[PDB]
Amino acid sequence: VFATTGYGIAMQKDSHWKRAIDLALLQFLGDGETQKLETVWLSGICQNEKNEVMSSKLDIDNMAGVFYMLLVAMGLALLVFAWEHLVYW
Amino acid sequence: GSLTINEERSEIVDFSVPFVETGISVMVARTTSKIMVLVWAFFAVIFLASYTANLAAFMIQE
Amino acid sequence: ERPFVIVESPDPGTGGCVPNTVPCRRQSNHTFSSGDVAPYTKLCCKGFCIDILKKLARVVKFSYDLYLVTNGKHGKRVRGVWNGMIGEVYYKRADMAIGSLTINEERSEIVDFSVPFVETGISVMVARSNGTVSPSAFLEPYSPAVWVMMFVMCLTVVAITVFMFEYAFTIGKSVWLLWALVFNNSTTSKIMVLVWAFFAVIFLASYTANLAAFMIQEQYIDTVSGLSDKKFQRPQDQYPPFRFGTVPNGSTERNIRSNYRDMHTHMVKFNQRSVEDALTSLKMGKLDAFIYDAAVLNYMAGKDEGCKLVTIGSGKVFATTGYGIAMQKDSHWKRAIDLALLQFLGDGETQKLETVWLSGICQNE
Amino acid sequence: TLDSFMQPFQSTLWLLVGLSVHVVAVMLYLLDRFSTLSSAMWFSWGVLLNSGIGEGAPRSFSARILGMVWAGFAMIIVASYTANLAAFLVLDRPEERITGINDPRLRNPSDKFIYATVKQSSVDIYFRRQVELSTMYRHMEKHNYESAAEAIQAVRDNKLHAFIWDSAVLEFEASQKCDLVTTGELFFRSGFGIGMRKDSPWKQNVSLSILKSHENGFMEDLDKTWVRYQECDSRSNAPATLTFENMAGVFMLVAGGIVAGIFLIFIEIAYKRHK
Amino acid sequence: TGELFFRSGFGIGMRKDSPWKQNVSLSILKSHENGFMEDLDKTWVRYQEC
Amino acid sequence: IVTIHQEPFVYVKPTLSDGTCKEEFTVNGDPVKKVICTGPNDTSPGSPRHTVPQCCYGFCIDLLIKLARTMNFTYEVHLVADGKFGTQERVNNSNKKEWNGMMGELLSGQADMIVAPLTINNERAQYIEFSKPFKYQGLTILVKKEIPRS
Ligand SMILES: *[C@@H]1O[C@H](CO)[C@@H](O[C@@H]2O[C@H](CO)[C@@H](O)[C@H](O)[C@H]2NC(C)=O)[C@H](O)[C@H]1NC(C)=O
Ligand SMILES: *[C@@H]1O[C@H](CO)[C@@H](O)[C@H](O)[C@H]1NC(C)=O
Repeated sequence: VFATTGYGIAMQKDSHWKRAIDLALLQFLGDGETQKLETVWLSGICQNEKNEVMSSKLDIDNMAGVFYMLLVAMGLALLVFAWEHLVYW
Repeated sequence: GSLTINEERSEIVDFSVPFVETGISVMVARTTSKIMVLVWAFFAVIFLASYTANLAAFMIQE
Repeated sequence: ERPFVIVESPDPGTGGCVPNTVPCRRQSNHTFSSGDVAPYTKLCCKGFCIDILKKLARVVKFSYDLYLVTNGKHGKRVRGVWNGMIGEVYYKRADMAIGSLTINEERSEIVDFSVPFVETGISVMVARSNGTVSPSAFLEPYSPAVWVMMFVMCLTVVAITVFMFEYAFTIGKSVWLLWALVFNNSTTSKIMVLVWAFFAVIFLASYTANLAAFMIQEQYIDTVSGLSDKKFQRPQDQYPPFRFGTVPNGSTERNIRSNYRDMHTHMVKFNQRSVEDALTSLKMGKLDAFIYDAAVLNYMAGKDEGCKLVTIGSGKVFATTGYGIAMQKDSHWKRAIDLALLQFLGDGETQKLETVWLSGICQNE
Repeated sequence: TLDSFMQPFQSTLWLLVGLSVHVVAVMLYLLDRFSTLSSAMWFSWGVLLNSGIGEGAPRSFSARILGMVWAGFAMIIVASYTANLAAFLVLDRPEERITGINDPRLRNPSDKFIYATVKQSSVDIYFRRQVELSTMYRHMEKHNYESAAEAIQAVRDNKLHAFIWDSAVLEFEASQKCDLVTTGELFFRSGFGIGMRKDSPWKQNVSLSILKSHENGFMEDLDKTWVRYQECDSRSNAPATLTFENMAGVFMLVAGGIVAGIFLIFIEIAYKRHK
Repeated sequence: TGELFFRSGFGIGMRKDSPWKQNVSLSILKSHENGFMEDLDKTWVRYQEC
Repeated sequence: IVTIHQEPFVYVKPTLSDGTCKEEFTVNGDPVKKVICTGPNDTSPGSPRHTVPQCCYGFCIDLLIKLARTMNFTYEVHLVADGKFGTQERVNNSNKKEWNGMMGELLSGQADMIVAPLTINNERAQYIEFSKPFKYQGLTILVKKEIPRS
């Protein structure tokens, strides 16, 4: 989350009602009574659920890395051909 | 109700302690010579059975 | 009982026993009746309840001898005359009884009871928790419809190939190669056998893939929950967990005779072995689930070697009660004892007396 | 199942080895002859497939390194096939149907999992008395069914999602028909009983004979005559069996080999031999 | 181990009858929009992984 | 100002011989701000007390720099007396309970502001006046790792 703030109760500026319900709200959170109220109206079926359908290997991401290492090894034979023949003649 | 705390609102109207936290979010769509070569073949089959099992479990990671 | 009191052969080297233990007389009539039998042998008693008895004598200058109960376990008012430990109080064969005596209303009328000193409940114990797979046959990863088609549709390339090669290769020799290549051991002969070899690799790797799917999404039985579970309230079953032990003439025998007769009808498979000899049946495999009080069960759950899991525990309880020492009718010793437990409730010796006889020693990982 | 030969590799890398065998194929007949063209063609096209078609070994003392490592490339590709296929088969979870009546599916009935009861029954009133289950009733009152037999047929035909009803009747339903499952255990205990007008003369005698029959054992023993368990249990503990669909595609390629051979051999040999 | 089983917050503290009470509570909110509190997170509580 | 030593929020380092704590540069070569701290004994468990100037820098100290810059302040920093945050407990053989630790030195009158990781709850809200939260968090358990055998 970005620029984290919170909900609130907007009341008239410099009122005498502020201190009374300010402590009442802090009483609610500091006792877990808001947890029971929170789990009745904010609940989803797949909250604790995650399963990708697939990551089908029909895509060159890791087999491509294998493919080009074969080309690297393929060039070793050509280099060996010159070294083996020249050193033996 | 669903009212958020920020700079300008708090200037002209007082506020209480936040009881539900929120913010800004982004959402998008979803002989002895050949006894050794026998050992090497023994290591080769186990190494693959280890390899494919290792990748398969890594592949099962959502 | 197992945890609350323990009786043993005292000490083969001294006649008596190791100290902090009290000798007790026991009568076992497991012999004939020709002349007579004297089974009163000098054993010794060690356990929690002896500590309480040894802690009230130091308070009210009590003096005593210890005698066992001549028969199985506790009793209830049945057939008009009781039978068991309570009878020894009612029939003037004794004065008081000490130990795991659950308080109740069916027995409080004919004998008084004091304040309890524990917080016990009734729970269900089941056999050990085991993790085992269930593959019946290695041919499971395909349905038998695929096997026969796989077997037969493999036989057609056996015949077709030798027809396209004879017009050399022996007729008998050709069938051998076809089986051999699909088991990975060995332009007229090359074209079909090339992709035919591919036929082996393409599906043989899927067998590994399928068996990798069988051994992941499978699971074991759920170690069924407390009384209201689906396996109990349907007592019409011959191969469920088939045990409702509920030791005969026990305190919990009356509780399952309260309202519903669907349970007492199938609870007739009880075994008279008081606790322990019938408890090992749950570990042996001839007994599936045994019902008793949670006090002597959790200690047996932990202190016993290996793992044998009780139900949920402090939450899986029904009709929580307590054990107390009974005061016989027309005996005003209640004031003397009631002070003792209450004094033992205040000083905090309940924990010290518990941790020396009841604890969780080696919990299962 | 879907696309046996095409699920894991039917894309860029599927035709990779199709041409990655051709690049090495010609590169060997020109590595040996230049200090047989079919020999390298059949060899690499066979060693990747692990076929028992013996042919010319690499003649060059230096060419033996690529072949001994070309097998390794063939050794690694098919392994990645096996692991990938298993992952797809595992994550095909059939069903996680329901818990008891506390699931978030129950509480918020947008469209999925509509549940209906028999109208004017005892259950339909109990859901109007509980204060917590207000939204749950508010969705059930919109539509319901008239008879118990109607709900069973609709659920079996998959026209209604879930059915809430008495347990004694429902237990006999699943055990006998065996297309149905009871979702856990009961969450509300109650009982049956005869019903008579208040201050009726028989209010004491009929109640007495019920108590006598329970201790006698007639009532308990009668249930077996009309209630039983048979023919169906917790089986099907195997969440797969390869169907006759993907293997058919596997059976498809072998058929193509047959048609390729007979057509080519009959046609091409006639032209080649004549000339 | 696992998630969190309680939720609370931090905050500056000042005695009763304070003139700075109204003003500092504005700077704290004013800094949240400018992303100032975000980079302070990126400075020395994050970017220090193993 | 009263402050407490908490690992990621307020650091405490001994000063150099010259009095000023040695400078250092971050990963991007920018000057990290530091302020001079008086306060603790430099010996918590092994001596009664004796103060000594030290050096501080961290999260709260960085915010105090930006906070006081707008407010046109003049600030001094001194650490807490006995480490503890604060609680209500009846003192030895008395009538009523009185506040402890860091909260005590502010309610008594030794300081006018607490810039430290102080939580928000009902008990402290009676006698102190908080501000809008500047960080959200919870409570979690820390355990030692398990070996991935071999
Ligand atoms: C909080 O900040 C405001 C804005 O800077 C302060 O309001 C100013 O106070 C000075 C002090 O006399 C006045 O000269 C300015 O005219 C005020 N600004 C405006 C726009 O009128 C306010 O004083 C600060 N709070 C405290 C307690 O000092
Ligand atoms: C800040 O306070 C000083 C007094 O130390 C004063 O001279 C100055 O005008 C005030 N304002 C600014 C913006 O510095």
